Amino acid sequence: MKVEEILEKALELVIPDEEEVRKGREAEEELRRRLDELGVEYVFVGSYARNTWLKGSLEIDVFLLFPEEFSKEELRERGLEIGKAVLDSYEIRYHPYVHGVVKGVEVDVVPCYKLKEPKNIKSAVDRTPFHHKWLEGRIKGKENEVRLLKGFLKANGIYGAEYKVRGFSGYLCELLIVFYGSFLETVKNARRWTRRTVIDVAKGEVRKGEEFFVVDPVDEKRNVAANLSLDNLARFVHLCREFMEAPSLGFFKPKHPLEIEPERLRKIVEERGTAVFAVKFRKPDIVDDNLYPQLERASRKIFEFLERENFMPLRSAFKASEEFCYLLFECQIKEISRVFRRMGPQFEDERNVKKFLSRNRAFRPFIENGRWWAFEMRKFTTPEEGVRSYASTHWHTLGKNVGESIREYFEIISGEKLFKEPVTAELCEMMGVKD
RNA sequence: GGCGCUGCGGGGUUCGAGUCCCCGUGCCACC
Ligand SMILES: Nc1ncnc2c1ncn2[C@@H]1O[C@H](COP(=O)(O)CP(=O)(O)OP(=O)(O)O)[C@@H](O)[C@H]1O
Repeated sequence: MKVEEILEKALELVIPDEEEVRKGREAEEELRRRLDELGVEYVFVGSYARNTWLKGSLEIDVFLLFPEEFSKEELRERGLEIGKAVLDSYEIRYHPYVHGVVKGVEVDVVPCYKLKEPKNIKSAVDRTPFHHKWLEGRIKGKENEVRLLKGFLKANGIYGAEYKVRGFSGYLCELLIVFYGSFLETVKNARRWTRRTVIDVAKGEVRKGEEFFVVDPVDEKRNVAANLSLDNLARFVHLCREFMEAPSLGFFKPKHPLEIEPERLRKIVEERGTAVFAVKFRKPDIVDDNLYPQLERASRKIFEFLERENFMPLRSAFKASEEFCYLLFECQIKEISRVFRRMGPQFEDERNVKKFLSRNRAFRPFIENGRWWAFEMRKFTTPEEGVRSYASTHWHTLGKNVGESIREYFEIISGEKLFKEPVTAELCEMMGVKD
């Protein structure tokens, strides 16, 4: 249908209604009256300040501007005192900051330096006010275009730079809209993005570079898309193409996970002929920004072990539930032989040859292309037993918190027992199951 | 604090680690 009509109806799923605005407006006005009675310098930044927040994800952010005379730690806890005061519910989160609510509305209170211009950028937090200031006037009249882009990305699991997502940050979306002027223009052009595209908003041009790079108008040296993974960039370009090819309101609706019977899943695994198994361990008590990168690390390490040991892994995946974490793996080798070849020294190296042949072995060493070789015995013949051996000895390298939890307890789950665990969605995804 | 790319060292696997495995500036961090 008329693309213009799809986007008009898309505003509904994306723009917050009057009931949610006044909720926030009555929180904004009441938050200021409290901040003024104390007599502290503050500024309302963020997506709320620019009226670009997505429907459902309301959050009023306030930044406490302090003079740079009191440097170092001489202003951190001085802001925590003001936080709890104007807030109804204090609960510090981790550089510190205070999270809370004001008349039901979610709020953030953050301390940072006032600074001159964005040349004194040492602390990374001291950048948001400059970002806000750069966007405050340029985004005016395009708020809905920003909201459309966000909902589009949100509905396809690529909104937010947080490590659980590794997608497009809100700031990035606003810059993209300021650059192309609208959501529709962003999608049309994204179709021709490459892994080497450089979007320079301030200079108003597009170049070719070393990697995908969105120049921050505040700092030319920094990539606003720094944490946008290569695979999500790819997913987006493919999405934009699909959208223009055959527009649909569905691109703005979340996808329900693939519901599937454990028996069908077992029969699928049987047909693939692969080894499918999970590492299950207790979830560390840490925030998502720490957990997911560790889960990626543990996943990667084990996946590399599998390659080294010639179990030929296909893909990996991980899920975090309420109490446990799962590291999932699929491998082309269910079983490998006990014997393998170990490489001995060159034949003319008399000293080393003697040491190599001094070891006791079941079978005789042999010469091949000038070198000595010997048959020896693996310490495991299936990837499950391999990973069990590895997770026991190399727990330390599987992430700080993750690795420590694995050291205390883990278990390898495979077969039909695995299909009972809450990982069906992930197993379906990594195997590319469809229905 | 966690992860990532480098640099300098100490161990492990091995007949033999400049190389393989482990150990002692950037990103997300409310940027
Ligand atoms: N990765 C980043 N790079 C540069 N600036 C960022 C940034 N992340 C956040 N900011 C700044 O901090 C402000 C608020 O950050 P957040 O509240 O965490 C996301 P948001 O801008 O509120 O989007 P949202 O309300 O639609 O979810 C942003 O408006 C932006 O100015």
